[PDB]
Formats: sequence, C-alpha cells, structure tokens
Amino acid sequence: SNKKTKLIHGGHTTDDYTGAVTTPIYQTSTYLQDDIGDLRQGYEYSRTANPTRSSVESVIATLENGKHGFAFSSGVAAISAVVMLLDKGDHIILNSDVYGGTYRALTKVFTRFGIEVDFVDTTHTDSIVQAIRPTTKMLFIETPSNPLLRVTDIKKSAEIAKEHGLISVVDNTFMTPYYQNPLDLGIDIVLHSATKYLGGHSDVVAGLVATSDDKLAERLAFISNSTGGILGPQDSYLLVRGIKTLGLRMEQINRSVIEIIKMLQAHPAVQQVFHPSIESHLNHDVHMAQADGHTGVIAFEVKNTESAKQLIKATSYYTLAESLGAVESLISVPALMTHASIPADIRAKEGITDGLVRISVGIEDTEDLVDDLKQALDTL
Amino acid sequence: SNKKTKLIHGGHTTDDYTGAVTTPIYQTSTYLQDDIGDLRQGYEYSRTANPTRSSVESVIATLENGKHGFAFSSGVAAISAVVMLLDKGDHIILNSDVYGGTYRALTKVFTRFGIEVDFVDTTHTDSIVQAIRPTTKMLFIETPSNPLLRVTDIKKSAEIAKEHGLISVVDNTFMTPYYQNPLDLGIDIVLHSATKYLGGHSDVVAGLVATSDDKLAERLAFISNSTGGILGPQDSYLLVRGIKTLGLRMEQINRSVIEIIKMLQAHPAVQQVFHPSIESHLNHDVHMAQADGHTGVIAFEVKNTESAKQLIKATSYYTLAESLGAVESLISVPALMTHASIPADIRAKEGITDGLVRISVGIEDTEDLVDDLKQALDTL
Amino acid sequence: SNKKTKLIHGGHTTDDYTGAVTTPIYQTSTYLQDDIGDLRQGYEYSRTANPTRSSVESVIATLENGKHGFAFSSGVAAISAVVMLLDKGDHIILNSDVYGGTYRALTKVFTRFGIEVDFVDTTHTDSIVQAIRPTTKMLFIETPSNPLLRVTDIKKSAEIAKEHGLISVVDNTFMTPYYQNPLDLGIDIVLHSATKYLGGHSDVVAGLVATSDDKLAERLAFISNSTGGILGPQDSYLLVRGIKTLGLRMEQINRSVIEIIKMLQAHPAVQQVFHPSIESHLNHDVHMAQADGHTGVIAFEVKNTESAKQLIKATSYYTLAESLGAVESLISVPALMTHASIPADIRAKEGITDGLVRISVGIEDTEDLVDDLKQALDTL
Amino acid sequence: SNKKTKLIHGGHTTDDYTGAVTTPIYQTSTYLQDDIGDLRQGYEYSRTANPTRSSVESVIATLENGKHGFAFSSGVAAISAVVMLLDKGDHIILNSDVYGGTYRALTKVFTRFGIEVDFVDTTHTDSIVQAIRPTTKMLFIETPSNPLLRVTDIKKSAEIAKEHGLISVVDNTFMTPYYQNPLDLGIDIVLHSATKYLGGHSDVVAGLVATSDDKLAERLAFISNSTGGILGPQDSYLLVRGIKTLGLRMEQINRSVIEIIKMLQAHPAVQQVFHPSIESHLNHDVHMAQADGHTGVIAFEVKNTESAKQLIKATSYYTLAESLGAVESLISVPALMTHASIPADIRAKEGITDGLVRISVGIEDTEDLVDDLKQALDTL
Ligand SMILES: O=C(O)CNC(=O)Cn1ccc2ccc(Br)cc21
Ligand SMILES: O=C(O)CNC(=O)Cn1ccc2ccc(Br)cc21
Ligand SMILES: O=C(O)CNC(=O)Cn1ccc2ccc(Br)cc21
Ligand SMILES: O=C(O)CNC(=O)Cn1ccc2ccc(Br)cc21
Ligand SMILES: O=C(O)CNC(=O)Cn1ccc2ccc(Br)cc21
Ligand SMILES: O=C(O)CNC(=O)Cn1ccc2ccc(Br)cc21
Ligand SMILES: O=C(O)CNC(=O)Cn1ccc2ccc(Br)cc21
Ligand SMILES: O=C(O)CNC(=O)Cn1ccc2ccc(Br)cc21
Ligand code: NA
Ligand code: NA
Ligand code: NA
Ligand code: NA
Ligand code: NA
Ligand code: NA
Ligand code: NA
Ligand code: NA
Repeated sequence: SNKKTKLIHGGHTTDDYTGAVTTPIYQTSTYLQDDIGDLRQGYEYSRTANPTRSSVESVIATLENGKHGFAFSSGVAAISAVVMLLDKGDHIILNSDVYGGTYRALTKVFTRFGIEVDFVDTTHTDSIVQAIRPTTKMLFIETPSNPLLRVTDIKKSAEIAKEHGLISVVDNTFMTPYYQNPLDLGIDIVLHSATKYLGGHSDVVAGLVATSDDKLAERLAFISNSTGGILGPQDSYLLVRGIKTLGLRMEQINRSVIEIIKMLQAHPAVQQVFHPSIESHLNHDVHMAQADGHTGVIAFEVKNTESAKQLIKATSYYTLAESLGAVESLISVPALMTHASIPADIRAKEGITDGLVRISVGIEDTEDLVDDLKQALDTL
Repeated sequence: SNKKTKLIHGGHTTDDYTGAVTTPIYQTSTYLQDDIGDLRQGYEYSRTANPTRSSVESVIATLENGKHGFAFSSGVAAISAVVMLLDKGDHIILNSDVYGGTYRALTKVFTRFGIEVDFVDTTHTDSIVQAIRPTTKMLFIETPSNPLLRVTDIKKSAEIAKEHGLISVVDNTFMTPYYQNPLDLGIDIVLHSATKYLGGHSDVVAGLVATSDDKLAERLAFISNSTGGILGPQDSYLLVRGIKTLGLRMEQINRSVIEIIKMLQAHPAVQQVFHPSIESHLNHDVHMAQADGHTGVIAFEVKNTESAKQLIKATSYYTLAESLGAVESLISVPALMTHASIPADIRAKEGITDGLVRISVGIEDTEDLVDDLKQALDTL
Repeated sequence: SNKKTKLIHGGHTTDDYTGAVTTPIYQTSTYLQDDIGDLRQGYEYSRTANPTRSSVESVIATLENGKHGFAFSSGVAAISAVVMLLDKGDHIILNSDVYGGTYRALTKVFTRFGIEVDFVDTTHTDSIVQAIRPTTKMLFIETPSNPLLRVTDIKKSAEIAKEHGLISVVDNTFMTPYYQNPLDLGIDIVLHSATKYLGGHSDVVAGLVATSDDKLAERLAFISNSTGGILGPQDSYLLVRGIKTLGLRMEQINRSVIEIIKMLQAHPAVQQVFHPSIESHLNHDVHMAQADGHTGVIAFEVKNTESAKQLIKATSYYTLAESLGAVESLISVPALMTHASIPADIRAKEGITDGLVRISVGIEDTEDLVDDLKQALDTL
Repeated sequence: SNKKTKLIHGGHTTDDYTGAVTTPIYQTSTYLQDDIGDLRQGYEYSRTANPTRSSVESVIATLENGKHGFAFSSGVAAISAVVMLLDKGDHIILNSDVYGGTYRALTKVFTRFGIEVDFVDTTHTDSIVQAIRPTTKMLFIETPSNPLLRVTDIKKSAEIAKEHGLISVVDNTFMTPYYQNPLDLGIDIVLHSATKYLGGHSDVVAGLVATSDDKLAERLAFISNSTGGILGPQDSYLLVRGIKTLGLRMEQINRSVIEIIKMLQAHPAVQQVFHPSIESHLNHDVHMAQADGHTGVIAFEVKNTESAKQLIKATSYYTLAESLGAVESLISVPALMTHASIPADIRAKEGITDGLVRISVGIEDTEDLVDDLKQALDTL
C-alpha cells in the first residue's frame, strides 16, 4: 500500500528454501545441473544471473514500478550499458549539466565508437525538439541536476521521445524511487547510482537499472552478459539491506533540507541558494508535479574560496568527502573538487563560483545540522 | 625466489596500519579528506581506487612480472575494457576458436561500434601476418584455446605485433601466471578470467589485467574509471585469498592431468584426446618452450551423445556444471552446452563432435580421478 | 549533541589510515610485529582484539555513556560472560519473567557450577531487598520484560545494589540505548542482544556489553579472551552499519506503536493490552521517568488459540517468525512458540493465555500496520 | 575414497535449492514459519542453527569420521563448551603442557566454578591411571603439544577413559583431520582451533568439535544454544572454503618440515630440535602408529635471546606473528611471547630456554624455506 510498506515487503528478499528472512549471499560462480540443460532454479553461471543479484534487481524493478531490473558494478557501468543500446552513427541528447562521469564517458569513450552527443538546456523542453536530428535515438536526462539542481519536465520529455521514436532514459539518483518514478511518467529506462541514497551507507559502489519494456530488457540483459559489468553478491546484499531504510532516511533528510534552506536564505553570508523546493527556482512547479519530495543535495554561494574553506573547517557535523547520499552530511566545493579542470572564467560563467558550496544532507538531528552550519557561517 | 614463495610473499597483501596479515576488506565508497585535495593514502572514491582492489591488482602485476594491475567485475569486463583501447574503424586479429563470450562480445557488441574483427588460425603465425590490414591495431590470442586446446606461439606473436605497431594481448586464463608469463615474452597486455583458476574456489566472478606499459596502463585506468566495470572489495579479498594456493592447486591438477591422459589414451572407448602435453599435439614444442606446466582442461572423444551422457552419469567425482578451475573436477559436453546454437554439420566440421567431452581437472586424489573416469568409460 | 547526531558521529567508525568513511572489515586472525612485543596499533591476535570489533565496542560504549564496550557472538554469550563474573556459591537475583534463554542458561548451565539464583517480582523493589542473601553478588533485571512488558525501577535497583555491594546489570535490549541508558542511572553493566533492534535487519546474531567500571571491564575482557565467545568482524561491521539508522527506525516504530495500541484498545475482539505506554500499566510512571520512548514489542489477548492463528493468517504485513527488532513487523503466539513446554494451567496462571499474541512492530507505514491488524481482527 | 577426494566431496557444501556449488552465506537471524511450529527446512533461529554453520559442521563431522559437528566462535569457546559438560566437583586430567589458553581458562575461570584439574605427564599413560580420582570425569589431551611437541598415546588414553568411565577429549589442532583421527581410536570428542590449519589463511577465528556419541552431541548442542559461543555465517563459509585445500597445504608443509629438520640437525648454531618425526623423539613410534603425517610446528634451540632475535631479523620468508597454520611461515620465541610471565628459572627447568625458537612451516617453496633459515642461522 503506502511507500514505507512497499520498501519492506516489495521485491523478493527472503529465501523460499529455508525461510531465511534476508536474501542469502550466493558467493558462488556456477551451479550444478542434474541433467545437461536442466537448471534447478534457472541459474547456470553467476555472470549471467546470481540469486542475490536477482533479489536486488527485483527490488529496484518493484520500487520503480517496472518489470525488469539490472544490477551493475557502478552507476557509470549502468550508464555505459544503456549507452551501448546504440550503434555507431546514433545520436544522444542529454541535459547540459549532466554528471561529470557521464560527460566523460560520453565524450572521451563513446564518441570514439561513433556515438554522437549534444548537451542542451532541457529546462525548456522545446530545446530538446530543436536538437533532434535524423540520427537521434536516445534522450538522457537527470533531474534535478548537479550541482545547481536544474529541473527537467519528465512527462513532456517522455512524450517527445515517444513521438520521435527515441529511447528515453532518466538518471533518477538524486530523487530516488521514494520520491520520483520516471517509468510511471512514460520514460523507457530509469537508472541510479545506487552508490548514493539507495545503498545509503557509503559502503557499496553499484548501479541499478529498471524498465517495463521487454525488448529493451532483453537487449540490456545481453549487454550485461556480454560486457560483464555485473554487481557482485555481497554488494547486492548490502544494497538490499540499505534500501530497507530508504524511506526513513529520505524523510529525515527532507525535514533537515527544509530547515537548512530557511537558515541559508536568512543568513547574510549566503547569497544564491539552489534547490527545487525554493518557490522561485526554475521549474519548481514541474518538480512538484513529478515528485512528492526532495533531494538532499543543496548548493549555495558564499563569498569566495577562503570563505568556503573556512566554512568546511568550522562545521562539526559536515564531512569533507566525495559522493552524496551518506548517513553523514557531506560538504564539498565543486570548483575545487569536481569542476577544477574547467577554466576559471568558464566556471564563473556557468555559476560554479569559487564560493559555491555543495552539501549532501545526512540523517543527523535537524536542529544540530541547522545550528552547526549557521554557527560556521557566523565565523565568516 | 621460487614460484611457490612468490605466491605467498609477492604483492602487497598485509595492512601497513595494524599489521593484519591479510588485506582488510574496505567495504566503503568514499574517503575523508583532511584538506580539499589532500588524500591521506591516495584514496578518494572507490570506483577510482579501493585499497582491497589495489591489493589484488598488486598481486596480479607481481605474478605476471608487470607493473600495473587492474581488477574488473568479470573476465569479459576485462576483455571489454581492453577492446575499448581501440576506436571505430580499428581492426583486431584473434585466434579462430576464441572463447564464446569473447566471440559474442566482439561480433554482437563491438562491431556495432565500428570495431572490425577477423578470426584466423594463429597456430601458424604467418596467418597473422597475412591477416594484418592497414587498420589493424590489436592482436588478441588465447593459448591454449577452448575446447580443443590449440597452441599459439606467444613470442612470435609479440614480435609480429611489435613490428607492425599492434597492441598484443594474451588471454592467459587456462595456463595461469604459475605456468605461462606472456609479458616476459614481449606481450603488451595479459588478462585472465579470475573466475577460473586464480580464485580457484568457484565463488568469485572477476577479471584481472596486467601490463608493464605505463601509457597502456593510463588508458586502461581511464577506461575502468569511466565505464566502471570494477571488482568489489569482498570479491577482491576472496581472489587474494584464493591465489595463495594457486601453486599447490595447479601442481596437483597437473599430476592428475598426466595420469588421466595416460588412461584416456589407453582406453578403447576413447578416440582423439586434446591436450598440449601430448607429444603429437600441434605446437607441443612451442607450448613447452613458453610454459613450464599445463592447463587442467582436457577434451576427448567418446562415440556419441548417449555415450557422453552415460559417462557423466556413471562418474562419482566429476561434476556437471559450467566454468573451469574449481577445486572440483568438472565435466561438460561442448556440443550441448557451449556450442549448441551452431549447426550440427558445422560443429562436426570443427571437431566439436556429439561425443566430445571436456573435463576440467580438480584437486581430488589422482588415483580416484583416474579410476573413476576409467570405470565410467568401462560402462560404455 | 542530540541523539540522532550521536548515532552518526559517536564512536570511532572511520579508518584513520585511508580515511575510509566506514570501518574496514578486518577478516584476519593475527598481526605482524615489527619487534617482539611491539604492536603497531595494539593488535596481536583477533580473539583478544580485532579492529572491526573494537569499532562496534566503541559505538556501544558511546551510546550507553560508558567507557568500555564488548562484543560477543550472541546476546546469551554476553549474558554468560557477565554471569561468569561470579564464583560457585554466589547468588543472583533476577526479575521473575526473565527471557527464556536467560532462564535456561542460569537454571540448566550455571546452577551446575554452583551459582544460585532466585527469580523475584522486581516491579516492587522492596522484593529485591527481601531476596538479598549473605551470598548475593549480582542483581540482573530486564525492563520492560517479555512478553507482558513488566517495568522495573532502574534507579532504585542501582541504589539497592550499591548499598548491598551487588553488581547491577540491566538487559536493555527492548528499549535500546536510544531511549533508556541504565549506566546513567547508576547501573554497573548494561547489555543487549544486538540481534534485535541494534543490528535492526534480522541478519546478525550478536551481544553487546558496556560499562564505566574499569575493574569490571578488566574482568570482562579476561573472560572474553579466555572463553572466547567473541563477535566476528563481518558481524561487527553489519552491527555498526545497522546502528546508524537506530534512531530513525525506533522513532517510526514508536509512531506505529501508539496508533496500534489505540486500535487494539478500541477493538471488541481484543481484551487486555500489555505495553508500558498505557497509563494504567503498572509502573508506567517509573518507565516514563527512566526512558524517553517505548519498545516496539506489544502483547494483547484475543479469545483463544484458533483466533490467534486466524489473526496471523489474515494479516498481510505481519510476519510469523521468531526474534524481534526487525524492519518487518513480526507476530508470534508465546503459548505455542516460546512458553510451550510450561504446563497449560501454569501458563494461564501467569497470564500467558492461549490467545495471547505478541507483535514486534517494524518500520512499515503506520496506517498500513494499523489497518492490516484491524481488518484481520475484524475476521474474528 | 582417498583423503584428498574426501576433502572436496565430503560433507554437504552445495546448495540443494539453486545448485550453487558453494555453500550460500546465510547472513540472517531468523526464518519464516508457514504454520506455527512448521519449519521449512529445520531452521528457526540462527543461534540454534544456521545453514552455513550446518555446512561447516557437516564437514568437520565427515573429516573426523564422526556423526555430529559443532562450530564455535573460537577454539577456546569450543574448549569451554566441552568443559561445561561437567559439574562443580568434577575433576579433569590434562597433559602437563597444555595450550596456554586452555590452562588459563581451566585455572582462572572454571576452577572458580568448582571444576578441579590436574596437569600430568601423559607421555606415560600410567601417569593418567595414577591421577584418576573418584571425582574424575574427563581426560583432555593434546598431541603433539606446544611448543616441545610431546606425544601422547591416543588409543591407550581412550581405553583408560572407557575403563574408568571418563569422557575422553583430544585437541587435534596441530595434526588436523588430514593426519590424525582420534574418534577412530576410541576418543569420545575431538576438537580443533580452526583458526590454525583448517581455515588455513589466518583470516578466521573459530573452533570446531566432532563426536559420534548421540548423548554427548545432545549435551553439546544444549550448551552451544544456551551460552551462545556460535560461529557466524561468514566465518563458517571461509572455513569451508579453507578446508578444501587442507590436504595440499599439509602435504607441502610436510615436505618442507622434513627438509628443514635435516638442515637444523646439521647446523652448528642449533642444539636440540623438537618434532615427532625425529626417531629419537619420545613416543615417535606411538605418533607414527596414530598418525600418517606430521604437524608443521617445529621448535629448536639457538644459543640465547640475542641469537633468537637476530635469527628472526635475518630471515626473509619467516614472519614474526602469533598463531600457526598460516600459508606464511611464522616464527616466534615462546620465552618472550607466550611463556613470558613464567619465572625465568622455571622456564629453563621446563626447557623453554631464552633461545628456544618456534616455527610454524607455511606453504612457501621448500628450497627457499630451507635456504632462508640456513643463511639466517649462518649469521649467528
Ligand atoms: O506505494 C505507493 O504509494 C504506490 N505503489 C504501488 O503501486 C503499490 N505497490 C505496487 C507494488 C507493490 C508491492 C508491495 C506493496 Br506493500 C505495494 C505495492
Ligand atoms: O566532474 C563534474 O562533475 C563536472 N562535470 C563536468 O566537467 C561537465 N562539463 C564538461 C564540459 C564543461 C564545461 C563547463 C562546465 Br561548468 C562543465 C563542463
Ligand atoms: O619465481 C620465479 O621463478 C621467477 N620470479 C621472479 O622473477 C622472482 N620475483 C620477482 C618478483 C618477486 C617478488 C617476491 C618473490 Br618471493 C619473488 C619475486
Ligand atoms: O560458446 C562457446 O564457447 C563457443 N564459441 C563459439 O560459439 C564460437 N563460434 C562463433 C562462430 C562459430 C562457428 C563454429 C564454431 Br565450432 C564456433 C563458432
Ligand atoms: O544525545 C544526547 O541527548 C545525550 N548524549 C550526550 O551525552 C552527548 N554526547 C556524549 C558523547 C557524544 C559523542 C558524540 C555526540 Br554528536 C554527542 C555525544
Ligand atoms: O522461552 C521463553 O521465552 C519463556 N521463558 C520461560 O520458560 C521462563 N520460565 C521458567 C519457568 C517458568 C514457569 C512459568 C512461566 Br509462564 C515461565 C517460566
Ligand atoms: O579417506 C580415507 O582414506 C578414509 N576415509 C573414509 O573413511 C572414506 N570416506 C568416509 C566418508 C566419506 C565421504 C566422502 C568420501 Br570421497 C570418502 C569418505
Ligand atoms: O601461554 C602459553 O602458551 C604458555 N602456557 C602456560 O603458561 C602453561 N603454564 C601454566 C603454568 C606453567 C608453569 C611453567 C610453564 Br613452562 C608453563 C606453565
Ligand atoms: Na517481499
Ligand atoms: Na512505458
Ligand atoms: Na607480500
Ligand atoms: Na614489453
Ligand atoms: Na564518529
Ligand atoms: Na557507576
Ligand atoms: Na560433498
Ligand atoms: Na566411540
């Protein structure tokens, strides 16, 4: 019925054989056959299928209201498998500010294989329509994006893709299946870096993909079996375990996000704040129409580099590290950490200022996170 | 000094911090930074590098006398990363009977990206010279091959690749680093399905790659970080653990291989036997010059399908399952299991007869394995 | 500062060496020494100490405001280590309705070693005073107890123990450190079955012990090292991971407990309800004075055995299984499952009626759990 | 049939459900019941039984030719469970030089519970007969012992125990089930620190117990369930995995032991050598009659403390660390590490001289281990 119940009882995460209430960890590569070709339970070689991996795949398919799930060794392995649905000469449209790893994979790996890409401003969906070429085969969007949290209309993107015969893909990492379900809005394929919120404990690198399309699922299964970027069984188990608390974790994160944004907007040492919950944020209405909650990633401007570094050093409960979706609140400076190779003037033009700080809100007490960030900002 | 000592003390497989005599399992995705950009020990995000994975990479680099190691989520993920060194329009030469997964990846995935491939009989190395095109960039060989154990001259292949400016790659799965070291013979890149002998216990799916070439290593590291087919930390740990006994396991397997082949050659229900240790085997001399032991994979002909099935049912110590390199002796029928989609007449032309049986010799007692297979053959 | 923050940042659960934001899993038995007797980081043999186990021990010591933590292979191993503080001829007072495993250990194992025990009604603390013998050395209490949730005054029990020179022990499993902190109320030793709420995911069997007493800690460390009921490193890691969400899980459980109790009290198919939150419950005031929340275990009477079985079969979201503290809501019938060997008339005298049902509330949606249990009760 | 085959195919170490060729890791605490009291496969709570633990228990029962196996959290937890078969007032006879942890457990823990113990020289079995008291209930022997490798006659000890109504127990750690099978010689209970040779990779702390006696098995199962020193599932899995190579590892170790002893006997810097393979060793004939191989533990005298330390520093392939049964060769000095709290004059009287060195031979190349130790001794 309701989402918190579905997180516990959705998917197949018990052992039919013993009744174990958690998925057994099948640390195994191969399986006995009683007769040549007769598989006891459908398993024959762990690259092709492994029962613990099948469990986490059933979970992500259930949570995204899809039919087929796929677990990969990383988020970018999931993205690469999806891109491999295309051939040399095919074209992809993506949002302009896609994740740096996605940008790198597309422009430094897959363009060498003849895949063509264009990065356009999808916050106006007619930009997608203009960018469609006779060779376009795929539309790939993140919403909200990193680190400025730009929002793209999922339902309209799906309609455009359907009209023009494109495979539509949404990277749903930042919102999770708890708040945003792209397959329900007509999208062909949804994917996640499960490294972030889904695992939730900063202890698994993994990607997850879900679809309702039987033919796309067959193609993805073939790509996974042939290029072999599969998630192992221990990591699959830890993902299943982490997903159990996704609802509680996201709800705590959201309570803190709301109070933190209030504080940041009031604080004189903070300038622009970037988050889709802010009513003046571009496509705020679109976000609220396609999601019933918020990501825990917030970006905001302080004055300069020295102020950003001082902010990081003055906090007690914000941890300097890469990644997001931890139980810990994480803090970073995109201009120094993720966008550092981009020329400074171009960073500034794109809004990635020296003083732009990104936080990924964790599950600490809300009052503590607000007070800690506020007292640290008071030292500026 | 000697190989069995190198297996124990080669590579870095202890904890410098606590002194733990085994590699800690870093079930983690990200790492604290004390200052922005300052990494305590060089780690920042587990997709890019993870200390347990670094341990297994150091092991495979040491055992193959290379400088750089890479651990992937599967053997075919290692192969795919190596193929991704090339661009659309580049050409690869491979041996004619390459592993089915390699054949599938190349002809159903990478040809869609404009990679061109030719499968030629590399048992005569002048066949390679004839097949070189102006666009050829890579030579990829297995030796010995599956399931007929064809042998290719590694040193001559390396010389040809060097003269013609090709990247040379050897899939060294069947021989392992214990018996055959392609990098020592001039090969650029060596790779393994660690799923087989290296892990050794049928409980990890994994690939390993080693090279001495700094530039190829940089390119492989970029591909691994960008497409993300990385091995997780638990599987990395189990690989390090399994490799400790590689020498003892391979030596037991070899003692059994020799006695089993004697039995098969004497038995009236067995026709042709395929293994590089047989003195009339093509390129037997080449194999003995480039390896100081043998693979545990043997193929041999019985009369027909019914005889093969009866053989499988009559054995007590041979287990019907996919894969090789277990501690258990495994048995299979290629025409029914791995080559089944190929037309029967073409199978026969290629020597994959209905009665061709493949065994992967395990570490059971030699007398038991000989006697068991012999008594089972006596029922034919 | 606040409890939810302490759950994330309390204890030492990162790697000082690499900066890994999770505790490495030291799957190791022994440690290099650079010189005889010189330990790099204090580790020499994993039975004596293991760094992953040290992490979970630091967590439980922090959460209970103690100084020393100890991790055992099970809750009853923790209890047995604590009982082994005593000698033949020493006497223990315990509450009358102590956990069945504790009762069994004391009356079938430790009485064979000359430990004397008396089980008295500790809901009136003067019962403890009367039961003190010249040989009494320990007072061991659970609060609230199972399955009728009897409450014992912790502060008064600690005062009695101090005045009479007894070691005071509280089994704090049902309340967890999130709601009840016996060491703060003067108790010498607090212990948990971490199998229940602390691990929280039904996937670790483990016990945890904490104390502020240096001498008791030294004695417990000696007992643990000598009898060896230690928690392994993988289970220690999973405990550390599970504890991160303890606050969120307990708070969800408590919201559901309150609404479920309202429903049960209103329902005509339910008679007596047992839970310390009910204002007419014995020692309700005492509980509220020593805890700031509630356990998720509730017991309630339906008519008979057939009604209890029908209730179990009619629910969709209550799972029939042993144990408590899962993410799933669990349901059981003590008279058939835990108290079955006790004569029926004695069960009835003790209030363990044929129709007594115990539920352990999980983290499913509150409305779903209420509605599901209510519709199932409507079928009676 | 033969031992190396039994190590692979003995016990139940596959999954009947999926056919997985390795034992699944049941990281779980509890199990679904379809009806109250109906267990799908006999599992209800992991402390009582866990399927991965059941696998390793089946292995040790098979390898020792027993009927029942038990897996504990450590060797000393197995020993403690066995001692708990007795009551206050019962007496145990043990060999004089029993393992220090066993000595400590008995004399500092179990004597506080009224168990009486005597440590006698069991190398003459009539010493046992003299030591029998009217209250003696158990005879507990190690053979060979540590660190001087004293040998006790197992068959005669079993006969004495049977005649006098004693439970007979052999700690078979040093020999392993590969070479010595006490249950076959009439002993009631055999136990191991699986931390040593059985796990074999210095990465599990664990104990194992086997018996053929149904009544002793019932009592041990009750003790394990009640005091809870159980082995967890990950450690159980790693034990099953390590045992696969026990035969190969022990045989390599034995080849090295023989050559190393030859070297030590010839070397002028070495005085007495202690190992049961030496023909002048006390009870050499007894050992050869009850075992068909040797332990890898050897002790030998060099001149003094400084010589022992120099030996340790001069070796390349001998590692200073506690424990034995690693894949690495380990070296230690009992007088400084295990026997240090004993007065120096008493150490000398017992033969634990300042220059007594203990090595635990690993699986490195035999020539390397011989040459390394010899060149290190040459520096003295
Ligand atoms: O949760 C929501 O609000 C909407 N989700 C649904 O469509 C309900 N739903 C679909 C599959 C499924 C499995 C278990 C449970 Br419990 C609920 C389930
Ligand atoms: O690593 C990350 O997450 C940052 N991602 C990128 O580098 C994306 N990207 C690619 C070209 C480019 C130019 C300006 C800006 Br602003 C961003 C750009
Ligand atoms: O082993 C052989 O026969 C040949 N191999 C070698 O080149 C020796 N060798 C190279 C690196 C290295 C590390 C540890 C040990 Br121990 C030996 C090592
Ligand atoms: O799956 C496996 O291991 C078998 N590998 C293959 O299918 C390789 N392969 C590809 C075309 C082809 C034609 C005849 C024969 Br014979 C083999 C062929
Ligand atoms: O949490 C409460 O209400 C009371 N607890 C405390 O006494 C606060 N406290 C004690 C140790 C400690 C470590 C980290 C953090 Br964050 C808070 C800590
Ligand atoms: O297993 C469990 O949890 C139940 N625990 C017990 O059996 C405790 N216990 C011991 C004697 C006794 C008599 C009546 C009643 Br009511 C309970 C009793
Ligand atoms: O191995 C020896 O020399 C003696 N051992 C035996 O008594 C043979 N034996 C007993 C049980 C059993 C299970 C599998 C295999 Br294979 C062999 C087995
Ligand atoms: O720790 C270890 O392994 C060493 N074991 C012991 O301490 C055993 N032990 C107990 C009293 C005693 C007196 C002399 C000698 Br010699 C040994 C003695
Ligand atoms: Na489910
Ligand atoms: Na659709
Ligand atoms: Na090393
Ligand atoms: Na080279
Ligand atoms: Na902390
Ligand atoms: Na106190
Ligand atoms: Na078996
Ligand atoms: Na017997």
